[PDB]
Amino acid sequence: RGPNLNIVLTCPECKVYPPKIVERFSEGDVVCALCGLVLSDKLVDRVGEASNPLLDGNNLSTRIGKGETTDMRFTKELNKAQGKNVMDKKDNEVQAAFAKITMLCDAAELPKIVKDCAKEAYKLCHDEKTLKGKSMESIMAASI
Amino acid sequence: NKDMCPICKTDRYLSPDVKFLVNPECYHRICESCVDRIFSLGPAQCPYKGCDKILRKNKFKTQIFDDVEVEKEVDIRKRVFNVFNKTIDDFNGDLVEYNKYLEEVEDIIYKLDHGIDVAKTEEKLRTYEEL
Amino acid sequence: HNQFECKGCDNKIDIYQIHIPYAAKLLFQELMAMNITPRLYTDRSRDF
Amino acid sequence: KEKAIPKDQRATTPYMTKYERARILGTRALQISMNAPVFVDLEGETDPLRIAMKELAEKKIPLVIRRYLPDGSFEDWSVEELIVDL
Amino acid sequence: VGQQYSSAPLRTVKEVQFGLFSPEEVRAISVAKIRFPETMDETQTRAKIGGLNDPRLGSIDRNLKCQTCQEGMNECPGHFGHIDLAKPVFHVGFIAKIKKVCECVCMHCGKLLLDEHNELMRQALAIKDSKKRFAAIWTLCKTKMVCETDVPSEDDPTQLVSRGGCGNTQPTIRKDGLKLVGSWKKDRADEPELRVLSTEEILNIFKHISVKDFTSLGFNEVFSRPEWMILTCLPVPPPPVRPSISFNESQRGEDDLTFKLADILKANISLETLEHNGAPHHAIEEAESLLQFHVATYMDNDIAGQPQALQKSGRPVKSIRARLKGKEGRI
Amino acid sequence: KTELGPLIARLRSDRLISIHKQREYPPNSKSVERVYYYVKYPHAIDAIKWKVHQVVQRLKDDLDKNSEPNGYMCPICLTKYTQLEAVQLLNFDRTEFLCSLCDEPLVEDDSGKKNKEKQDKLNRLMDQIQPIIDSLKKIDDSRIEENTFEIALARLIPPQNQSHAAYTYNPKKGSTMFRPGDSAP
Amino acid sequence: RRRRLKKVEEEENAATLQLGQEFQLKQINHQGEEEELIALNLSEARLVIKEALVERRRAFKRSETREKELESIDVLLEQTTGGNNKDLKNTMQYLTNFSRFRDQETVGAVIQLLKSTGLHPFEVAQLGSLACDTADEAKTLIPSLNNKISDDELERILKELSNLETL
Amino acid sequence: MFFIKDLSLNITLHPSFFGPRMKQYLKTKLLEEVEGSCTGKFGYILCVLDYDNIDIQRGRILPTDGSAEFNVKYRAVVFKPFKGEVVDGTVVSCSQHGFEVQVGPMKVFVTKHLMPQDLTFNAGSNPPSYQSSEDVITIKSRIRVKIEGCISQVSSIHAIGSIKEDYLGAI
Amino acid sequence: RCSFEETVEILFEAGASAELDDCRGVSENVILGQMAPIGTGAFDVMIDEESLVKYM
Ligand SMILES: [Zn+2]
Ligand SMILES: [Zn+2]
Ligand SMILES: [Zn+2]
Ligand SMILES: [Zn+2]
Ligand SMILES: [Zn+2]
Ligand SMILES: [Zn+2]
Repeated sequence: RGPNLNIVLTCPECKVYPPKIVERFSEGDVVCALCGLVLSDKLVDRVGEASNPLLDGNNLSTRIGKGETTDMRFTKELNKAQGKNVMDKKDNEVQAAFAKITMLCDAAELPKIVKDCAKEAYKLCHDEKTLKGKSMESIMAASI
Repeated sequence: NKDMCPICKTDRYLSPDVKFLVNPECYHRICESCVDRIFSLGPAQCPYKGCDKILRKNKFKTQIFDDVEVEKEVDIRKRVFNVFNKTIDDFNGDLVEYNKYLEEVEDIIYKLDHGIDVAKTEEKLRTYEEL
Repeated sequence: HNQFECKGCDNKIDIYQIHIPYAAKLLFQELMAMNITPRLYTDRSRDF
Repeated sequence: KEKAIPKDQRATTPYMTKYERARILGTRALQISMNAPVFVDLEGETDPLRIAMKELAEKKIPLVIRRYLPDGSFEDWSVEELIVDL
Repeated sequence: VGQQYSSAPLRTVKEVQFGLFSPEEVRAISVAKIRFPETMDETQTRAKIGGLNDPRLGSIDRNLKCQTCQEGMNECPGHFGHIDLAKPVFHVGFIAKIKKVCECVCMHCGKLLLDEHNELMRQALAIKDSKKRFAAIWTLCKTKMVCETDVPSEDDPTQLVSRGGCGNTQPTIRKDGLKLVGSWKKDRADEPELRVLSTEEILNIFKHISVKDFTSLGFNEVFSRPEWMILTCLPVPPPPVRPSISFNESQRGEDDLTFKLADILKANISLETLEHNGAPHHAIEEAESLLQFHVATYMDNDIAGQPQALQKSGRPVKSIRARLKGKEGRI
Repeated sequence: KTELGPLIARLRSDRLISIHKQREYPPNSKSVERVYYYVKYPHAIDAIKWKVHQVVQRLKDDLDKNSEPNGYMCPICLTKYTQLEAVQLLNFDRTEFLCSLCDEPLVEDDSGKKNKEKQDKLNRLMDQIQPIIDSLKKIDDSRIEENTFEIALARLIPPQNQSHAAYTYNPKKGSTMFRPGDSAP
Repeated sequence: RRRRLKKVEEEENAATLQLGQEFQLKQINHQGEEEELIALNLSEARLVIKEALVERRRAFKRSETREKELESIDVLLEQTTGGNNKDLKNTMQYLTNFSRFRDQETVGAVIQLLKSTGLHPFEVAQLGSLACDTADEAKTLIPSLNNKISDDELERILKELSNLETL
Repeated sequence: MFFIKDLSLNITLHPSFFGPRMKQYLKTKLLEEVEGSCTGKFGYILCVLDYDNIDIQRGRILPTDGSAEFNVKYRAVVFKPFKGEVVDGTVVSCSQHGFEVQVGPMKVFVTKHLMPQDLTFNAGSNPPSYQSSEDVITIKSRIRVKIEGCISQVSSIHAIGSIKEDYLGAI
Repeated sequence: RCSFEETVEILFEAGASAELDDCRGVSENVILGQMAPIGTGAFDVMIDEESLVKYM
């Protein structure tokens, strides 16, 4: 239901499909294993931030904080303005639930995997018709 | 049918640059925008209710008189005079013959204008252009 | 397909190719993001 | 072409510079390595740089140096007529 | 292997003409409009159409082609997008220049406060070099607090020669954060009036400046106009400028520029929805300030007196100016 | 308030209603900035005229565009190709037009039969919008004076017996401050 | 030369005689001299091309009915032209099969005839390339001729062009 | 239309041709790289006029390539199409989408929407052809076509014409 | 000038003033990746057909 936009590396001379391809990382080359012809060269192997697309999905956001020189008025006003966002309000509930789950697990001295799985279960089971009249405490406990 | 194109209903108030042209085939008012949009590619049927006579873009011209009937009569008069064209000296000063010739020309123009005998009159024009 | 087009200029027969460092290309694109227009021209406009 | 100084009034040094010699030798070596016709007899040679040096010594390099001036004008000096004394 | 053969003539860059994008040029150059602050669709399989990583902007992967030029990662140079800001915002790097131009021109008709009828202004305009000419013109004009609809004639001071003006008293402009605040001095009967000069107002005033008027100040009619120092259409750099790194290839990381662009899109959508319905002036002002701050930090995250954009890790966000400057920068 | 918000916002964007904010000082209460809404007839008339002209021009341009040939579309990549752009992509057999990205046969575009529909739409719109044109003709014949908060206050009919808002215009003395769009000829 | 950016250019169209930027009426040749746009009709182009081809053949060697002319043109073309000459072969065949004037006498007569009206080179080339029987046909096939030449002159010129047709 | 245009080109000579007869190689390269070629700026370059007096300028050695770049000025006959111009040609291919008329070195494609209503496509006859009461259009037929649109690429030109206007179509 | 210090400020000023850079400098040619006009690059090497014909 969309454009292909797929690149397949094959040796024009050998014509064998599928081809035997070797990725010489040290030499930065992709070479046909049979004839030795180079198919693609100059292959590629803090400036960014990491995220887990299993507990937060696709949600890019940045905080506001003090710097080497800053006035408290600007920070307070900017945080106030950022708080009054309608689109981000929906996911802030999930984030708060995650925070409470983390607090409970940490107070329970449970391993990191336990709280990660609890957050995943909460996210998967949230926003459904069946669980609409049950207390958040019950939801969190069941997820834990 | 006062100051707007009957087809696209483009009022002069919203289009002060609108200019209406006329076509001798049916003498139906139409704006230059409609002419360009409908006849740019080639000849087509007139865009009017009840008019099915084809016309070409090159034949459009600007209306001179504000009366369509007089415009039709004057254009037919021009067509006739382009064929029946004589002077007083053509009859060696015979005023009676010249007057009869003028009366015949006027009768031909009237017949063409009112469609009395279109076929015979047109055939007579075609023959007289040769002679 | 041997085709070139610069949408916005509506031209297809006024294209040139230049060899520059990828770092230079990145710098020019960053300036474009910062609203600066580094325009590269292959001919001179003023005399020495 | 007002930027081309006629040969009768050239005022630049008549001696080839070190940079000019280096570029001439490199360009001729590249051309020879790319199978270019050699105009000098070879008594047994395989290095394009050595062949180019022989050509320069015998003044058989068909290249002309276009020396540029700060105002945009230029002077054309043939390698054969340029003195190699450095 | 090398890059594929091209039929275009090969030339060498001889001149570089700097300038500022016009909004029309940004829109024309752009290949797609970015209106979603996300990067991947709900399935996390292919990039969302219209999102930050739109496939029409290029490809940074060895396995995918560009939807625009149908070329690989090693041949596609990258294609720019754009975001239509809800309201015009200042350029963080041009706030001082905008302030100087505002103090130099009238804030109601866009005419230079001093014409060629003053000897000092004539001397200032006689300077060939644009930078020092602008410095002198600013020095002379910044102290003129009135448009001077009528000015004495140069032949003699007896009669006054009329010049195009409005007679409005000019304000004293000050830079407060990322905003310009003007103070109007009252008459005899008492504290000066104060109000914030809206970016829309400054854009209108700058658009009312004449070709000769800003050519004297040193702006180029063809390549740089004062009105273009205010951003209405923000270009979106292609993914090559902001690639998505991977640590184990099972976890996906996005560039700081991508994060800031997502913030900009969210703020713009919030401002649009606010001003569309209700949204009292206080809320609209707060949203506009948030958008201006996000753009200012996206272009430069080290602004004196302003808070810094911080990620969840707590480190400062890497901006384009930071990438360009330093011993380890692009240059 | 939430319902009133969108209405006021849309009317202000269309300039059918003007806003005026001023500080009011009740004798026995904290001062509050009250917002008044009125109609600036010249601006409203100009906006109405421009919008009517734009709508009519849009429909006329749509008719002109529809009168042009159809074009072509790619079912896979959903890309539009004009006739001229498609003529250079036909296969070597001179039998079918092939897409560039997909290398798939193209499908003829729609809008061939709407030629009459667009004309009917224009005919309907002019008749429905007839009154505005006549009113604009009479307005152009006459001359209208721009309205201001103070001028409009002269025709005020009090809404309530004890409305909290003070419907008075007391400009500050010696205030040289000028706001955008706050002056009239 | 001053700065340059996007500018509005008149779209090329033969009706308005706006041939573009590289096909202006006033051209400059390699010696810097001013000249008029040289537009050739089908027969003139055929004769000029064949003259150049025969000159080329003479240089290399030194150092009638439609079918016969076509065969001779094809063989001469293949002998005196290099590879990738498919377009030139098609062009020569088309010119030979669509020309109306065969010899230099006829072509020169056509030129000395059509240079009197002082029309655009493109218009005169169109008139010498398209066979028209009536002024209306010429007017429709060459819209630019409208309001530039009277039907009387056009009729006489077309009649003479048809008079001096080959065979 | 056919024009005589003065053109300039940049030819590249490999070092293998730096002999005493390099001018002849330059002329041969011109005849092999220009004749029969298509450019969007000047049309189809058909023939080179004055093959004995091509103006060859002094060559410049490329920095790293080692080849020689020569500026060559010449006069050639070029065919440049223009929208709104009427030409004559012969049909070469026919299909449901329309027929392709060959005019000199160019091919004009006539779309169905740009054909008169009476003409209809008929694939039953071999070869496929368009049949109408007054005339039939098929391969080898002579068609007068008015160019309606032209798209010019740096090395390609394509045109679309029409036959709906009067005194067009079959000759 | 931006290669030394105040890179972004210098570039912004150049953009605002619509500065034209003739690329006469070693820094400019280094950034653009082309042979600078220094040393071996201060001249153009052209071929001599007059000597080519006489070298046989
Ligand atoms: Zn292989
Ligand atoms: Zn109309
Ligand atoms: Zn009619
Ligand atoms: Zn791409
Ligand atoms: Zn003023
Ligand atoms: Zn497709």
